[PDB]
Amino acid sequence: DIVLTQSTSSLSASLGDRVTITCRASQDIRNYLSWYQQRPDGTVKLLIYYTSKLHSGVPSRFSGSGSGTDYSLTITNLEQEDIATYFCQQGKTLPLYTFGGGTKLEIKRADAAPTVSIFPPSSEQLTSGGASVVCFLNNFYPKDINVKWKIDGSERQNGVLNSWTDQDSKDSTYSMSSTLTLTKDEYERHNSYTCEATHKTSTSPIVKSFNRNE
Amino acid sequence: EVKLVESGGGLVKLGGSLKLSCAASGFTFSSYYMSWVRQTPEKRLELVAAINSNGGNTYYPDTVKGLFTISRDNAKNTLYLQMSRLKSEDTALYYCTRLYGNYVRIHTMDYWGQGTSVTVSSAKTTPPSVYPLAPGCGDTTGSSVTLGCLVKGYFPESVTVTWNSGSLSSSVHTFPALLQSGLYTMSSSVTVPSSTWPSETVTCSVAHPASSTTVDKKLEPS
Ligand SMILES: N[C@H]1[C@@H](OP(=O)(O)O)O[C@H](CO[C@@H]2O[C@H](CO)[C@@H](OP(=O)(O)O)[C@H](O)[C@H]2N)[C@@H](O)[C@@H]1O
Repeated sequence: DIVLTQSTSSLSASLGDRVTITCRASQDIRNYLSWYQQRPDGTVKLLIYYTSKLHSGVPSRFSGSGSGTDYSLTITNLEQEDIATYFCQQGKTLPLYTFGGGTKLEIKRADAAPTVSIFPPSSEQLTSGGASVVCFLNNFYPKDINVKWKIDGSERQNGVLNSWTDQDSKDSTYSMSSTLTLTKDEYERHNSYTCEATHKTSTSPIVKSFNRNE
Repeated sequence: EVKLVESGGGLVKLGGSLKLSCAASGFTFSSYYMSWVRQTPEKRLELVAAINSNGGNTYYPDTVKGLFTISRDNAKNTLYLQMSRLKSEDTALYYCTRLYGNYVRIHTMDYWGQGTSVTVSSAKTTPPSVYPLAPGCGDTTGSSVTLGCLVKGYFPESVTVTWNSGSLSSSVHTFPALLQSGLYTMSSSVTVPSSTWPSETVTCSVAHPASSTTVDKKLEPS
């Protein structure tokens, strides 16, 4: 029942820099701690076992250290292949293995503002009695963003689905889609439809809008 | 090789059974401990089960003991996981792994397969409703234009969106699916030059292999 905590969920770094991820055991695991790299497509590789030993074929810029309860993985000179999620695992007693919750490793880049597009429901969806308003916010950085929906000057979160891509391997940007799901009647109740983004690239809200009555 | 390839995953009803298989190659199978690890959709990893070289000892963490059975075949280089009275919570990606130890202790997992997806649910298989997303009016028409395809109310995962552009080029964002009122919704976007659309026909085609369905929807400017 040994608990592993990786306290950092996510961290940003630039290409070339030195990155350290920490793992804290709730008791002494006597160096039986391993590090795994999981890619967004789900591939898992072992990097380092028994605290500091490199798995065959693993680049020498990964290293590990620790003892007792405190362990860490360091990547010297970060490369874009190293963007990934990193997990620790204690293996002192089979089958009582435990894993830490993972630490996402993100690549840093210049701030980039989102290209926003808003989409009324198609008359085809309305015909069937549904009404989903969609907003896309593409190729932005950083990841932190606060999209909300305003309808006739009332903020709405109920029925709102937000979905984010992974960091893009070609421009290191993020994207997201926010969808407001309503019944046709709920949709018709109101007229003014606003997808409002709060992002550090703008002093004021980046907004996209339409009126139902057209 | 070393190589591990899982199979047998899919959709099973609540309280159902399933057997996964994993074929190993590239090493002397019978010399190694093996295990099954699973990763929930919330991305937490956990050991489901482990087995020694000859298969005489099996090892289950109190979580799994025993709705799961791990077994192996050292003649056929195969590892199995059998599961019964499955619950919603057993929805996860299941990885086959080779264990590695020193002379005293088995402590790490040095090779992993790609994983097999397992979905445990009562909900009926449902093809998606696919709605084209064209900009409502009017402008800004903008330098490039973004079109979309909302894919809603389907089950299980996944779907595939294919954009027919048709000899233009354009890159695509695919947004991961989310649950809503029992079913999955996802969306996909495509960006094209503005002088390119609506002059050129754009269509999003959505396949849902579990229903064996395909629909093509034209992106209507009107
Ligand atoms: N008594 C031995 C035992 O001590 P304990 O497990 O109870 O803490 O294991 C110690 C560690 O053994 C070393 O394990 C490494 C990890 O497998 C291994 O490296 P390789 O697997 O790459 O060969 C190394 O060879 C082992 N010696 C051991 O020090 C104690 O003597």
